[PDB]
Amino acid sequence: MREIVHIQAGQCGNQIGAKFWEVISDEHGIDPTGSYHGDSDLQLERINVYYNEAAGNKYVPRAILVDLEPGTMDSVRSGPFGQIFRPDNFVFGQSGAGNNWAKGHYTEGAELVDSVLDVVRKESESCDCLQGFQLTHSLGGGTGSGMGTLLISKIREEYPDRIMNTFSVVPSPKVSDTVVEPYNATLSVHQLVENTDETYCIDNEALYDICFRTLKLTTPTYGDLNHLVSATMSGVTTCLRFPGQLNADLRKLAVNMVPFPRLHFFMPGFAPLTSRGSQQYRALTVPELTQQMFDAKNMMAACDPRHGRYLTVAAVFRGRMSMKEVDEQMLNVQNKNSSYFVEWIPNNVKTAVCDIPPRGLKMSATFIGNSTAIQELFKRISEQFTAMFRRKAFLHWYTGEGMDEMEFTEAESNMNDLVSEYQQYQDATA
Amino acid sequence: MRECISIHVGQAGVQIGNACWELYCLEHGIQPDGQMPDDSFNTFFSETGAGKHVPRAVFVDLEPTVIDEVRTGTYRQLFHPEQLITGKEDAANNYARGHYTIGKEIIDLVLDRIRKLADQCTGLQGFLVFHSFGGGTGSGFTSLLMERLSVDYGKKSKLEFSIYPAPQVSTAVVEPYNSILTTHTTLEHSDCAFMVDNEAIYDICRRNLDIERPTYTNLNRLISQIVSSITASLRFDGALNVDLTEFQTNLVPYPRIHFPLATYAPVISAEKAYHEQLSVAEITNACFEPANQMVKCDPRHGKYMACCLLYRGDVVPKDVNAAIATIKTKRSIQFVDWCPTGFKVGINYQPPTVVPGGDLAKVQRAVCMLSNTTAIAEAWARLDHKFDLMYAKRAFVHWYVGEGMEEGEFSEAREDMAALEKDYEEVGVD
Ligand SMILES: Nc1nc2c(ncn2[C@@H]2O[C@H](COP(=O)(O)OP(=O)(O)OP(=O)(O)O)[C@@H](O)[C@H]2O)c(=O)[nH]1
Ligand SMILES: Nc1nc2c(ncn2[C@@H]2O[C@H](COP(=O)(O)OP(=O)(O)O)[C@@H](O)[C@H]2O)c(=O)[nH]1
Repeated sequence: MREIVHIQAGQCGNQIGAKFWEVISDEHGIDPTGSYHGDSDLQLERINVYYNEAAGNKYVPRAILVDLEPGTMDSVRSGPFGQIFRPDNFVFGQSGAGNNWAKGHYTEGAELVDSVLDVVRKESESCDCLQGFQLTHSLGGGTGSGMGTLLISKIREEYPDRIMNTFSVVPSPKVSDTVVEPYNATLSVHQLVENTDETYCIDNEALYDICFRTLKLTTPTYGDLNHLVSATMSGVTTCLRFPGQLNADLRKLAVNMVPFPRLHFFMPGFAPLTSRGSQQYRALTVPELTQQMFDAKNMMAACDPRHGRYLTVAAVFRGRMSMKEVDEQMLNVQNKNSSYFVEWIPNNVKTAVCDIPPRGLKMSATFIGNSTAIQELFKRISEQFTAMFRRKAFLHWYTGEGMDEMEFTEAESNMNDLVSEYQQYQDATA
Repeated sequence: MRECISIHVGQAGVQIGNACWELYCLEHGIQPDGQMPDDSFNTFFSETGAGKHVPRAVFVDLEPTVIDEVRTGTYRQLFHPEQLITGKEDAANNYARGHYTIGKEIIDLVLDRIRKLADQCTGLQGFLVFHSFGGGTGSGFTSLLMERLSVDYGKKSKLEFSIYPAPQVSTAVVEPYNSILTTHTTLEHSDCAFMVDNEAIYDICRRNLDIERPTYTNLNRLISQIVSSITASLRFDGALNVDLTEFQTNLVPYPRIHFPLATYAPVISAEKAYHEQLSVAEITNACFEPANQMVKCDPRHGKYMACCLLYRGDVVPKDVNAAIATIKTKRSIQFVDWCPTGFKVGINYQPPTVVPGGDLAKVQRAVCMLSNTTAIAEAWARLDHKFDLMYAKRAFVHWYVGEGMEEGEFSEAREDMAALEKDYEEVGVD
């Protein structure tokens, strides 16, 4: 349990992973050439978890990039740090899937899945004691979702003993590339729950809402959402990139957070929110942010925790800490909202403290939570899939590639079973 | 001659072991490199032919960080590398992972090293174990090591300086599972164990040591001071010395009930050293207060089997007898009719040794009091109440199940703890 390897897929997933690497390299003092350029020894202590040593003192991300469309990969080297990633990671296709899951799963996913498994192997036996695998990818887009399903299936059948995390980009009706997204979305979430154990639900609905009302962006482009995506999804990895007695590894993350083998979905949150170019924030005090965690308006999953009960709660604080008052805030929050925590899991609200703050901000606090209230997202996608599927439309493309509607029925039944699990765990007494 | 072996497993175990060994070598004037500038140090130390003294202990864990810290710390030249056992994959807050899945790859080397250390021991007296209940490594690995050592030796005494997790310092929510499993496993295999509640040390540091926020350093310094006060009898000579066999003799009603409660006095911070030092009568009168034990229990409810005392510094026996006579008149102390009195008295004329730069202040004399009572039952009561809240819904059970465990272990451990508390009230009723 020592190192992490990264995989990204889909143009959305590739973009957000690239911005993630931007942020991580910037906070760890890693120049575009991989040499250390920070000002403290904290960054270099755990730099190995997300980077590999190279010739001299160059540090390279352990990121395998995959994408079926050449435009995305041209773009990904078009931006900054497009040269730090070694060409070996870049194993790509050309046909393009275009909002379909099974077609890219079988008709065109085979001839590159072998190569991606080969490269992740080379990374694996190149690595010593890796914790596991974390994947960032899109779900509504058929290309990225299908590639992610291929990768998760192959890695689990190849490395079942490694805690294998993933990051999910839930499709948004408001910002939707196509309309046939819920098909692949349901198929991929079924595969995700049936095959993985660590996932963060980052829906573009919540990102669009927060970038619209709070960032005052009338038409927030994908970069506007990606900014907050990168901020929060670096925040989740803060506990995995700096020394700390909380959330040392992915396996510890799972053991602390997920209580049940099926339900392993996450509802990430982070405050204070920061727009693009907005640096008017003062020294935010701990009480306002620790009361702001309860808010669903700063939540990066399209759900409201007030409608559910938290199972397990994680949060990391960054900046200058007089963390005695932070513990006092814990005490007040517990004594004031014990009704929103399951009584049968005492001492589930634990936090750590970090000293490296994010960029331009001297105070920050990520809010990682697992609550049954995330079932609102699954109810939304279920009602969408049912109301757009009872006509039995758009199935021609899938059924032409070996898809049988029995797969759709079993997937929807399983996901409704997850919804039922949510409902029964929500009302559980003490 | 009269060798005693110390076992340090888990992060907390090795931390407190480093602290206690530092205090030990400081007390006996042993330099950090082991050179000499009571002759009882040979019980806890092994004399190398060059004249250097290396402790006859072992550092074991499934994680490489803290071991590496020891390997580059103050006493890196003190311990040989062989007794600093290093793992690669950690248990990750799991009794099952630290017991079956991952511990097996290391237990063989651990026992080989223990035999190697014992090869230099002729009159071996027993085993000292330091391990945290909450930690997966320090519970599963501790239990399996306890079983293996009992198989190897058996009748030889096997102590345990167990660490009781506290919500302020707790790092996982599965901690009651691990504590229950490890204590049910080692209860038959351990003849006497020490059960220190870290909330007690934490609030003592908050109040007595006026620490704004106690850290692992201060907690472990206090713990090491108390452990040194306990082990002074083995590390020195006294009018009525207590040894491991004597520990079992004077502090065990039944093999099942082997959890003595300890109190150590005094606790004066370095910033208030100028105040008049407490007297023997003063420390005796302040010893039984609910702010000086090892767990957050009220001794008024309980009834003491026997009250064992160990005195440090310049203490006159006549005033000790006077203080004992005054204390016996108190209504707080109550003895079972089966056990009339066991008031062993031990005096160590050596003044206590304070750690340099330590929060606590140097005092001329000190006392640590050992007495088991039914008041200790409340700790197991709250702990197994937490376990029952866990098990009423089978939370986190799948993590254990996937690593060679079934719910039968949970059930049998819970009923074993029920029988143990049953014994608690049964001996507590005349
Ligand atoms: N007495 C003591 N306990 C500690 C200390 N640090 C952490 N703990 C507690 O020890 C428990 C966790 O056990 P660990 O210290 O991690 O030891 P471990 O068995 O190796 O567990 P892993 O590191 O996850 O493998 C938590 O309840 C912590 O609160 C310490 O400096 N002293
Ligand atoms: N936050 C964000 N969402 C995106 C981005 N690109 C696409 N999406 C969303 O994700 C869905 C489209 O998935 P897509 O990126 O096309 O996956 P692909 O087919 O593998 O390329 C739509 O709901 C889009 O609104 C992006 O750059 N950022």
